[PDB]
Amino acid sequence: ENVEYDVLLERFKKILRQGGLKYTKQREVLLKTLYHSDTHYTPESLYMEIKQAEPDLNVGIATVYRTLNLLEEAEMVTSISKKYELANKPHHDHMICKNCGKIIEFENPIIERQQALIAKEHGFKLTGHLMQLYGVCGDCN
Amino acid sequence: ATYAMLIENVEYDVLLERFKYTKQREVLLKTLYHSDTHYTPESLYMEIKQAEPDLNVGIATVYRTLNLLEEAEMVTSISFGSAGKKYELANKPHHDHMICKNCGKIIEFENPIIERQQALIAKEHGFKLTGHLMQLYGVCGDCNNQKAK
Ligand SMILES: [Cl-]
Ligand SMILES: [Zn+2]
Ligand SMILES: [Zn+2]
Ligand SMILES: [Zn+2]
Ligand SMILES: [Zn+2]
Repeated sequence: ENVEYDVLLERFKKILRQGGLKYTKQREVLLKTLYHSDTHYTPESLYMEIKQAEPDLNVGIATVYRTLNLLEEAEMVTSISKKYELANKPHHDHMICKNCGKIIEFENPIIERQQALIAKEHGFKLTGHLMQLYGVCGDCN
Repeated sequence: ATYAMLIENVEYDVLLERFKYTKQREVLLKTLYHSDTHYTPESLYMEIKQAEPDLNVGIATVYRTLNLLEEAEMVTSISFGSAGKKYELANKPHHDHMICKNCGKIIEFENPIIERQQALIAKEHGFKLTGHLMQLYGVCGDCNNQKAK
């Protein structure tokens, strides 16, 4: 499965709940619609796309408006202005000891460059990634 | 580079979700994942007995669990000890994947330079590397500047 999405969803559900907006089916469609697309939305266009694709949601423009606002304040979305898209914050990678749970955070520039080469080579624009290494530390063996 | 640092262990999260009961069933799976050893049903019992007496997992629950966590695939049983079969979590090698977040197109890959770098990173920090996960996310050449397809 797409791990990036599950992390985005968890984080979305958390922002809603913390901000005291309900987590509903309408909001989940809304997050999916922003994740799976490559274009920027106004509240008006995001509402139309959702209304058009899932008519039985009875999505209203106010939920869309208020969610976008909550997401912007949480830095989950960026705004070009109106016009929004999910933020892609750069991040590091992790190595996890299977025994004691010690974690090493790292970023290896040679690996980062190869990932961009793999993407270029198959015509992908590279947008995100996840890397974890699992092992046993020196102390645990 | 290395950095001072809440992170989820994805291969574990997945293992647990595949396993899907009780607090006893959980401690067993956790014991197998967190140990750098091959257990017999007996050694596994004694280990949970040393560490979680209060939960009293019977030897029957141990055999039953291992059997069930076997006629699935989740554990491998190759080799013997005096006390019985030795068991290991299945740890198959795998390739890496790039996924288009629009059309779901999946490209499988394995780049030897990255795999050797991962070996170096483990070595530099004194770790023995036993597994890894690498997913790349992006927009394939067919999904540029488009909505959910
Ligand atoms: Cl007790
Ligand atoms: Zn990375
Ligand atoms: Zn350790
Ligand atoms: Zn790999
Ligand atoms: Zn695509």
